[PDB]
Amino acid sequence: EEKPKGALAVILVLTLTILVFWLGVYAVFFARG
Amino acid sequence: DEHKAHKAILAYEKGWLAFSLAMLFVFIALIAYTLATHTAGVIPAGKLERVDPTTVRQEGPWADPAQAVVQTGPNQYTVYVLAFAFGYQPNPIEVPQGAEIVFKITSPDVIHGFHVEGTNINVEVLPGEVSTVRYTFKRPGEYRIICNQYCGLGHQNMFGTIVVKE
Amino acid sequence: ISRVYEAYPEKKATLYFLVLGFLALIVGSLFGPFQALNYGNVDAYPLLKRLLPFVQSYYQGLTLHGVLNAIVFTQLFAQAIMVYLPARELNMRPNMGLMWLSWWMAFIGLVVAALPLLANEATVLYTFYPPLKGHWAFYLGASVFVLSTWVSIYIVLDLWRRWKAANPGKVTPLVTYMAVVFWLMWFLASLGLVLEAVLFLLPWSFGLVEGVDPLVARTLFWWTGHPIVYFWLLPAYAIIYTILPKQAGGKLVSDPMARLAFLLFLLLSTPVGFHHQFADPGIDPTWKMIHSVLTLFVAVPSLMTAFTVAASLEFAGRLRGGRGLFGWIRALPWDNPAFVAPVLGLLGFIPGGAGGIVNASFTLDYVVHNTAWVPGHFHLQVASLVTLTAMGSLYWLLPNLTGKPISDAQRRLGLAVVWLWFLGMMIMAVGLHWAGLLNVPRRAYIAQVPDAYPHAAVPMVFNVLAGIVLLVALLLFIYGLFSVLLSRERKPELAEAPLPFAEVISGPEDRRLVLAMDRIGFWFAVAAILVVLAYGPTLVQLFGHLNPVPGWRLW
Ligand code: HAS
Ligand code: HEM
Ligand code: CUA
Ligand SMILES: [Cu+2]
Ligand SMILES: [Xe]
Ligand SMILES: [Xe]
Ligand SMILES: [Xe]
Repeated sequence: EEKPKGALAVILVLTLTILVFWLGVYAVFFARG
Repeated sequence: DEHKAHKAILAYEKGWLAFSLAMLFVFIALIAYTLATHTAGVIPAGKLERVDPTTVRQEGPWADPAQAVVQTGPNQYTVYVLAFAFGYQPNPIEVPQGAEIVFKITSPDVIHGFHVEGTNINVEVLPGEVSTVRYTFKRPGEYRIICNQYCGLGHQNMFGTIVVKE
Repeated sequence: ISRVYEAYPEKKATLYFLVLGFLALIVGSLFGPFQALNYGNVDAYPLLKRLLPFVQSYYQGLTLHGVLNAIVFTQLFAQAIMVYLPARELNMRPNMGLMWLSWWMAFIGLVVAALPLLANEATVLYTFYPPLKGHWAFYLGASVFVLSTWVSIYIVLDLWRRWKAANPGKVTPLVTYMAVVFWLMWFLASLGLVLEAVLFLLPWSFGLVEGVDPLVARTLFWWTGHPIVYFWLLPAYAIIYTILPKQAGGKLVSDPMARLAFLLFLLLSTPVGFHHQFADPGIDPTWKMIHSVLTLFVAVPSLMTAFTVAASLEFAGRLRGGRGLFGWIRALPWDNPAFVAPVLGLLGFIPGGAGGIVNASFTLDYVVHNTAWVPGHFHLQVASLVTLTAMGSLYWLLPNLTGKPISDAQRRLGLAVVWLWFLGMMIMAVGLHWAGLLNVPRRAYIAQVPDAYPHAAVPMVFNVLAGIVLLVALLLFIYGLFSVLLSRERKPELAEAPLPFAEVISGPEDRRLVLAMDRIGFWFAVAAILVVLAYGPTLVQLFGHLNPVPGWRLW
């Protein structure tokens, strides 16, 4: 049919989870420096 | 339909790929950043520094625990630490705040971990090798060292102590 | 007494691999709940000790857990899937002499290594890091066990070569493509362990030498030690790409995307081991940075996968009457555990991978290294995605191989098993990651020092919960697995059914792209040069300055 809205939605979630994890821990790294 | 879907999907796919690589490179940069700061001190020394684990506590920098700390700069102290089956030497390790502490840690038996609760010091300690890490405490006080690498039946109880003096 | 065995004898060998694999998963996983309670600050071990008297300590249990679950179960599942699937796709028969020799190697090797483990002679964990010295029959047993895969490599290379001959010019079929680059990858990967075992661990445990250099030993280990998890994963990916879309009522939306993913794994799976060695001495920081980069690249294949699969499930969902931006999700067959199991797996795989990419960022690793977080990370990866995939695939594979059908009762018990396992694993993953941020070390009998980690009060609750949930799930899995392997209901016609392979949507731009990727010999050689380049420099410098040290037994 058209644009894979659901697929995009999934990779969005994935993207966001990666960012909260990374930046989340990047934070803690400096907090412990 | 279906053949339409195909082009769309493969389109967005290349998009997603370009985006993903971009975000990965952003991480690559932010890592390279930390490697340029003071905080990169915790990265173990790259150079090989071989010692004999069976004579470590009989002759050398690790023999006498009363010789463990040694001022080696104007604001630099080298601490010779020994992680051994189920403890740390010296215990406690006593250091000044705001000084650069250079740890040189080894083991007379098996592999231990050297994890300083509250810091970025997290280094494996291998018998026959010196693990050299640098760190400057900012905050005072009671830092606990935890062994985080399975060493035997008393592993879970292998703690140590840092006293960083105000 | 099975004609179905006589045209498809590869069916029988496959079944032996699977059964042996699930038995190992059951035995290893018993220790799971106890280990979760332990991380909830509860000490259940006397109870275990009373049930299983041969169990001498927490650490013997954790050695059995790691070895039976992460090493044995996963390898036997790979062996079964990445030999059988390509064989059924090509409709060829695998050299059956060699197939049954590979099953014996794995079985003899297992039993040889089981003895010392069960007898508390090898309480060194699944990573067996020198100087911790296990019994010789542990190292010999494992060697033989792993070498079994070398036979499997040969068998699939053979099948490939034979198919190539009977179809000159033709592009390798998808499943067979996956399995070929899969097994070649594993060959490259396995050299690190084999070098460690042949040069150090075997002579060492036989007496021939008194020492072993710990740094080189674990550098070689992690040569193999990373790609091996990809060795665990890719059989599940093979099923998720080429079987799941059919179970979901749709199609694989891209063949060449699936090949690309697997090619990238052949290329980047091995030369990334120093990510496991960030906290080690005597390895240059530069090389660690390099390996950290290559590791973030190895994430790309799984990023691709996540889109492609998602797309295929969306597509499936739509065909089924998929409503809006989330309609397709509800339209999928949540009544079929073959579908459910790996889909949930893939859910948990999002936090899973995000954790991994943290762990891969060099300096960030110092935050979480050797802490409860890392077990948090991998149960989302192997103990969830891979294992659920495996469990789920019982619902189509088992019938195919045995002809036994699957009652509606069993199919519903399945769903329960799968939801509990998944829910249990998620709860745990929060527990472990939280605890790991609070510095709680992994590989620790922390219930034996109750007052050591008071700040991890609330995540300890989660671990206790998980432990209970997952126990139930495990019990229901045993119940349900045997109920299926212990019935005498046999429709030979479903044993003769085709595997529910999914159809692939193709495009125009495929051809040239797919053709380039089929240049297997070239890509193999490139993969090997990468290993030489990533490991060569370092290894040469470690071997120039060996410093063996004596062994120790501290259990
Ligand atoms: C089988 C399980 C294994 C996988 C897979 C795995 C993946 C990675 N890991 Fe790892 N890991 C590390 C880095 C990574 C990276 C970068 C990845 C990547 O390959 C992961 C990429 C994954 C993604 C990028 C996610 C893609 C998500 C998908 C594809 C799901 C989409 C869902 C859909 C589509 C469903 C939608 C459904 C609907 C219904 C909408 C590092 C650091 O570099 C360490 C060392 C830590 C330390 O210091 O000790 C490490 C430690 C381990 C250990 C401990 C070893 C030990 O005992 O010492 C194990 C067992 C393990 C297993 C696994 N790990 N890992
Ligand atoms: C019954 C469900 C399971 C539960 C409740 C469970 C729980 C745990 C816990 C709490 C740990 C931490 C132990 C420690 O660090 O001291 C652990 C370790 C581990 N688990 Fe699981 N697990 C389960 C199933 C699995 C499965 C299916 C796999 C692989 C397919 C797996 C692989 C591993 C590995 C490799 C380790 C680490 C071994 C080591 O560090 O030596 N687990 N498990
Ligand atoms: Cu030293 Cu565990
Ligand atoms: Cu890895
Ligand atoms: Xe081994
Ligand atoms: Xe094994
Ligand atoms: Xe591993």
